[PDB]
Amino acid sequence: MNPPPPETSNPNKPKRQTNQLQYLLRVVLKTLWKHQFAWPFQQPVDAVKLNLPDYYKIIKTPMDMGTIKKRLENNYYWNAQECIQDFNTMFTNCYIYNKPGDDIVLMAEALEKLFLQKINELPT
Ligand SMILES: C[C@@H]1C(=O)N(C)c2ccc(-c3ccc[nH]3)cc2N1C1CC1
Repeated sequence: MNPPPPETSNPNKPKRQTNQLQYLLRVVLKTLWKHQFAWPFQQPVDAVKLNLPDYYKIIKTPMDMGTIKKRLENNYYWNAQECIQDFNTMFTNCYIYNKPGDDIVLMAEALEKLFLQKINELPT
C-alpha cells in the first residue's frame, strides 16, 4: 500500500553545494523541523499506518520534510530553487488531499507561512 519513498541519492544527478542550500538545511529546514506542527511532515505519509489506502491514489508526487532533509544532507540538489520546489510540493499535496479547515491543513498553512518568512531573504 506504500509506494517506495522519494529518492534521496542519485549518483548520476549533478550535485552542487551553494550557500543558499547550506542555509536551507541549517536555518530554514532545521527550524521548521522544531515547530510543534512539524511531526506529520517529518516522514513520508504512511498509508498503511494511517489506514488511508486512498492517499497515493490521489497524490502521485509525494514529498515530505524527512525526504528534503536527507536530500540536503546528501547534497542532492543543484540549487536552492530545486529544494524550494520540494517544499511547495509538500504543502500543495496537503492542500490537494485535504480540505480547507482540516487540522492537517492548518498545520501545513502555519508551516508554509513560517517557511515563506524564512526564505524571504537567503544568503548571497
Ligand atoms: C494524509 C494526510 C496528509 O496530507 N498528511 C501530510 C498527513 C501526515 C501525517 C499524518 C499522521 C497522523 C498520525 C500519524 N501520521 C496524517 C496526514 N493526513 C491527515 C488526515 C490526517
